[PDB]
Amino acid sequence: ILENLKDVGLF
Amino acid sequence: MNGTEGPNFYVPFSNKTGVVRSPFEAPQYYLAEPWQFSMLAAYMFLLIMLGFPINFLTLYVTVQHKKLRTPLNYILLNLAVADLFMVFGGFTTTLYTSLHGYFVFGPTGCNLEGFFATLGGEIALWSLVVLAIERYVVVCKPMSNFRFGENHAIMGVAFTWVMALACAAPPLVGWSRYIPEGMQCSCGIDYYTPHEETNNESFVIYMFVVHFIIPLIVIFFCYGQLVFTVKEAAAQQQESATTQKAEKEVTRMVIIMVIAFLICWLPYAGVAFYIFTHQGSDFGPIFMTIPAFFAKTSAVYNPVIYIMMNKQFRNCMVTTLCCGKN
Ligand SMILES: *[C@@H]1O[C@H](CO)[C@@H](O[C@@H]2O[C@H](CO)[C@@H](O[C@@H]3O[C@H](CO)[C@@H](O)[C@H](O[C@H]4O[C@H](CO)[C@@H](O)[C@H](O)[C@@H]4O)[C@@H]3O)[C@H](O)[C@H]2NC(C)=O)[C@H](O)[C@H]1NC(C)=O
Ligand SMILES: OC[C@H]1O[C@H](O[C@H]2O[C@H](CO)[C@@H](O)[C@H](O)[C@H]2O)[C@H](O)[C@@H](O)[C@@H]1O
Ligand SMILES: *C/C=C(C)/C=C/C=C(C)/C=C/C1=C(C)CCCC1(C)C
Ligand SMILES: CCCCCCCCO[C@@H]1O[C@H](CO)[C@@H](O)[C@H](O)[C@H]1O
Ligand SMILES: CCCCCCCCO[C@@H]1O[C@H](CO)[C@@H](O)[C@H](O)[C@H]1O
Ligand SMILES: *C(=O)CCCCCCCCCCCCCCC
Ligand SMILES: *[C@@H]1O[C@H](CO)[C@@H](O)[C@H](O)[C@H]1NC(C)=O
Repeated sequence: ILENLKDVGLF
Repeated sequence: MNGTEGPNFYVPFSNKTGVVRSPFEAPQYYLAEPWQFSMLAAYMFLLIMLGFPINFLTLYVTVQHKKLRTPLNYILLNLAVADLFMVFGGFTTTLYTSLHGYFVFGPTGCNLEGFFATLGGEIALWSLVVLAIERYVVVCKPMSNFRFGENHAIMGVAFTWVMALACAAPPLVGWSRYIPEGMQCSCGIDYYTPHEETNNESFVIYMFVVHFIIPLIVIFFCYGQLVFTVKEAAAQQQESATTQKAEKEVTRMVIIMVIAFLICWLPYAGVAFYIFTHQGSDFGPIFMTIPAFFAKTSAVYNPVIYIMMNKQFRNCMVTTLCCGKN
């Protein structure tokens, strides 16, 4: 999840 | 009776004393004190002084920071443009008119201002939706071997402009209409006046269903999924402190985004619904301004939530605001 959460600006 | 009808307007004040004038012709100081008009203008002034810098900076910083120019950011840039439509179509015009005490630009001006303000608020609305979809798609991974790229980003943006015209354009050509609202200094969609020649009733249902309920459903499904995926991922990975943090931060954000969408549009929908259910009611000019206050202020708080609270945009903004770097 982490990379994706960074990509969508949520983490 | 408690209104006054005219060819294309509805002053929410009874003309039993004969004082009511066309909102295109003379000041409306009989449905609100002049000072309250100044406060209206004061509020449009706030929304500009805050709204323009926040949203312009978002575009500006994007022009000068490579790393921001990714497909998943397009929709956010889009949000910022939508906000500016509200700023220059709605807010400035309204600052100008409020100080005259009526909608000095006439019926056609009313159609322009109402169109651009609505387009703006609607592109923003559908952006917030598209963004939840894209986030759901990317993170929840509901499609085997799918990679979100530039083309999808563009479709998502185009989708919002089409949905927005689907709302702003009809009232320009027969299905509903634009007319001065609240204190008659700005023009919105007529959703409170039973006006058969334009079919307001069917339009209000369409708006409520397609432009409130759908969005509400799509946002809740998507972010609900996302919170689910992330809770699950963390539970299966409790040895990772970072993943535990992400789960908390992501949950907080979703609560903020959802509550924020409600605050912004619930009033318009809630009020619209009440008038539909209680056909013909005494609703004042100030009270009819409340739904607008909630929606228009999102030109400031949406970018706070979706831009200023985004780690990347923030750093770039700080760097740019602090001259060279920081
Ligand atoms: C709210 O209520 C008020 C009162 O009903 C209403 O205002 C009135 O509008 C009428 C016209 O619709 C005005 O009537 C005019 O009176 C003046 C006298 O100076 C005339 O200039 C006008 O012309 C008439 O007479 C001419 C003869 O030479 C004719 O050629 C012409 O066709 C007209 O017959 C006309 O008589 C009236 O003065 C106002 N009253 C007030 C108090 O302002 C108002 O329109 C209502 N509000 C809304 C939004 O509808
Ligand atoms: O490091 C970023 C590079 O790309 C920038 O522009 C890109 O922005 C979009 C990609 O999502 C597209 O519109 C465009 O085709 C891309 O090239 C920038 O223009 C480049 O100079 C940067 O090196
Ligand atoms: C300056 C004021 C603006 C931009 C107001 C815009 C308001 C809307 C696009 C309202 C939409 C809705 C209704 C008319 C009633 C049903 C629910 C909504 C929120 C979709
Ligand atoms: C943006 C315009 C709204 C200004 C905030 C003040 C509105 C609430 O304030 C009240 O509203 C009534 C209006 O009928 C007045 O009669 C009251 O004197 C006033 O105190
Ligand atoms: C931010 C730019 C300010 C725009 C200037 C607004 C000018 C308002 O114009 C006013 O309208 C009154 C009606 O109430 C008229 O009686 C007067 O002609 C005028 O003082
Ligand atoms: C680069 O490092 C120089 C920029 C530093 C500027 C710091 C000054 C802060 C100004 C804040 C503006 C508030 C005024 C609002 C007007 C009502
Ligand atoms: C308009 O005015 C009164 C308030 O004094 C309100 O109670 C009434 O229901 C309204 N009448 C109509 C016909 O809408």
